Amino acid sequence: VDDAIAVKNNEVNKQALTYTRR
Amino acid sequence: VDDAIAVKNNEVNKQALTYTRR
Amino acid sequence: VDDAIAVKNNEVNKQALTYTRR
Amino acid sequence: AADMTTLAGHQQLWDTVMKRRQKREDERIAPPLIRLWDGDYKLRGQLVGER
Amino acid sequence: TYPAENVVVDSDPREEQVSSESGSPIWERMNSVRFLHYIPPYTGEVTFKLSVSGAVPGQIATLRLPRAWSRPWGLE
Amino acid sequence: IFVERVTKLTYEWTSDGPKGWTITIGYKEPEDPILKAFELIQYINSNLGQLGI
Amino acid sequence: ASRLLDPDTLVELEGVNGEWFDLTNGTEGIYLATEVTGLLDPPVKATYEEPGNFPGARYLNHRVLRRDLVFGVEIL
Repeated sequence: VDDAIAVKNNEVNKQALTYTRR
Repeated sequence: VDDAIAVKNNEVNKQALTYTRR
Repeated sequence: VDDAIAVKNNEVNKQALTYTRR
Repeated sequence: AADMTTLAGHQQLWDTVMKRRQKREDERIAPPLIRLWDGDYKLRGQLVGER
Repeated sequence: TYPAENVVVDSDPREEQVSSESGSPIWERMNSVRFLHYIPPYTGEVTFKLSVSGAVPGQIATLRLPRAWSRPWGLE
Repeated sequence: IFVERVTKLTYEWTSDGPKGWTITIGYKEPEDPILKAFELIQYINSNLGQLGI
Repeated sequence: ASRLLDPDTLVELEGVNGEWFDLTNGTEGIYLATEVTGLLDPPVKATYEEPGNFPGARYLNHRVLRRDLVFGVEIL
């Protein structure tokens, strides 16, 4: 379901902040 | 399930044309 | 569902080795 | 302190260790203390009731 | 003229524990102190010792101990 | 017994209680390959900065 | 007391061309049949949230959904 891909997308977005900044 | 992942992949491949060229 | 995303993640990790050396 | 001369004190030692074992079990399932602070680090409050 | 700094204390850990009808931020001046303890199930007689300073005769504080049961019929 | 250092700790809590700890012992690449892409891009932006100096 | 229950209820359809049907008396040879769902109240979706690791749930919102009405017509 779309929601399961959306949940894992949101976790990867919060872990990408280890590696990037504005 | 694997069909929905294949659809999500085709949408990202299209949006990546904003940010890429040969 | 989560196991299918995990299988596809493992296959992408094996294919990324074409493009990377640690 | 338990008497190591007699079985009654060996049972007290065992029961003391089971009490310590149970107190660790309650600290497994306990949540962190969460606190929110502002710029300048003043405490606003402890957070409880998050999803 | 604002109303007096009359406070409601709710010891429930989820809500703002100390609040005033004046709108004063009385969560400051509490200096990290919180109410921590509940009245346990099947607690009988308790004496609550309050004390006050800077109050006049006829001022009333109150206590509520709201009784919430798992059932309509028993468990006492 | 294989011995190495704890490199990452993760704790998770939900309205069902704790999920416990994820421990990484020794040095491990991000399991999500997108996070391995972000890790290479962080190294590039650091090298790209010094090449500009 | 003794009483026949014979309600006053009249049901009519006006169609998209302005033609009319009496489904109670059947003067067009058409009658409403003995199965109706979706008269009376329309369906509602009620939404609640979990209050963290605590008893119960909290009300968020409610919404009236579309009225899905299922019925038959007897045609002589």
